Amino acid sequence: KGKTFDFSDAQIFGKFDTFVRRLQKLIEIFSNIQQFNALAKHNLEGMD
Amino acid sequence: SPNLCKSGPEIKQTEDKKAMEEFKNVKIE
Repeated sequence: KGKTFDFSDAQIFGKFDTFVRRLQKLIEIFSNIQQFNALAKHNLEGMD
Repeated sequence: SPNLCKSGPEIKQTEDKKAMEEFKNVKIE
């Protein structure tokens, strides 16, 4: 707004995007692991 | 007579079984 003379285009293609996707994978993997633990404890009388 | 008793799990594991039924309630939830 005060420096419209020059711009630096969005260079958002860094390692942080890939590894934040990695962390999303970890989040979903482990949350579904969580829910499946209890659900398997509900499903099959053979818990072990 | 073959279905008389199992003699190991019924006797002292029965309180544990009632606790397990309460666990099945926590499971229902």
